[PDB]
Amino acid sequence: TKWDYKNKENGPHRWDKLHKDFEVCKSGKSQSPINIEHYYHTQDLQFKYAASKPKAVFFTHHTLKASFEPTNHINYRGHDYVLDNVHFHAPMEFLINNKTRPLSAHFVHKDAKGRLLVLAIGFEEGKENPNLDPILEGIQKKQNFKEVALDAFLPKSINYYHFNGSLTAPPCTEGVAWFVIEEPLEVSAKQLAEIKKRMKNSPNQRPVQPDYNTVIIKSSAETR
Amino acid sequence: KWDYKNKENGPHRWDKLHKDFEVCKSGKSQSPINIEHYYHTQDDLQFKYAASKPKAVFFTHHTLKASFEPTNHINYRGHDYVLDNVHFHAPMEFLINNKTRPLSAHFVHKDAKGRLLVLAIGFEEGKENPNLDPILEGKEVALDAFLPKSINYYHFNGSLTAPPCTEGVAWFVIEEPLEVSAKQLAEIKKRMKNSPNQRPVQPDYNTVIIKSSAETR
Ligand SMILES: [Cl-]
Ligand SMILES: [Cl-]
Ligand SMILES: [Zn+2]
Ligand SMILES: [Zn+2]
Repeated sequence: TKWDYKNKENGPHRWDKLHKDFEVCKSGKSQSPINIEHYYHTQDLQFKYAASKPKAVFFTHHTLKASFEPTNHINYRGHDYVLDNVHFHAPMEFLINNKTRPLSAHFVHKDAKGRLLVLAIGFEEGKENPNLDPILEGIQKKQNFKEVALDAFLPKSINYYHFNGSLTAPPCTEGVAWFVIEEPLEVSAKQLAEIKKRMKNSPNQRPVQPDYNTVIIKSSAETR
Repeated sequence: KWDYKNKENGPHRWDKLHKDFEVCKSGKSQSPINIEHYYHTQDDLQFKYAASKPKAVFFTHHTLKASFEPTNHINYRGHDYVLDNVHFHAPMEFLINNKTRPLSAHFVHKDAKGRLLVLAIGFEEGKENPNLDPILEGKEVALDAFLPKSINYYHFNGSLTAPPCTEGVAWFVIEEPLEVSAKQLAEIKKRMKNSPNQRPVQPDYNTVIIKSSAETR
């Protein structure tokens, strides 16, 4: 009974069935991901990202993950959150106005209390991405892992939909603070393809979930 | 049987009372909460309210409740939630920027998908309020008159404030208080048996709250 995104006995349709920890995958009223169609415009969020060497780059639970030493942070409303990892989904899991991207990255953060702030940004096919370099190369070796350009990773000025949701994979824990960033980065078709290859050419995209009038704001901030 | 006392059958122990109530503890979007940080917007709510005779006016589970035939609605984002009842709380369960009110009413709605939309308004002891009377003596209720013409509200995602504490509830909490007379305040509260039915503020996992304005009529 190991969960996956395959439409068989162990898919998303049935995560709630595989363990009793996963019940909130079906019973939960703030589940991710969803379609960002309806939101509110408006006017808080501070980025402390230094280029860092991963403490490890690996395949786990259908995703490609880079973990970090807790030297990086996000500050949202005085509360502080440290970057734990960056992992990937193909295709992108959240949908902005029913538009799909081929890939997205998730910058998971935690506070000392374990509350999560997750940061989602999407990828489209095109220009080669410098910043992917140490991850594609870091995954081939357990290495003195080369640094990732975190401060340079996502746009300086950014527009996002902030809302509360859940983890997008079991155990689908809610209370998660989602910041989904409208502007996609580009990725080489080769770059994209080996990422897909390295996630075992098998998509790790949870289906959009029942939305119970989720209150979404669209806003702006600066990430440098 | 659940209560609001600081003893053994209370809010800090509601989940323990049944398995269905376990979300009361484990939930990550429980209500009430204190409305302190919020976004501002300049962008959707249509009231189809009518003076309506109550199908029943009764006390259930610590509250004063008036139920209705499914003839009143609220339109939100192209869906229509129908009104089932209004009930009261003393004191007011939700807080706005830390301010407290002696009483509140909740207007409970359901859509086609069963999704909840609940409206809360605060009261302040002042002038005799006409709209309470049809309830208090129990008369049609002037739903059309009950709420201010123009409202500033807070909107967010929470839950029922009483067992089973279900989530996915679309709260609209109106800043502008209505008035109530002390003769109304005593009588209504004593119909509530001088047991304050106000659930304590729950943990707040960074609830995304918007401030907006609307016309109720
Ligand atoms: Cl995503
Ligand atoms: Cl209230
Ligand atoms: Zn993810
Ligand atoms: Zn209530």
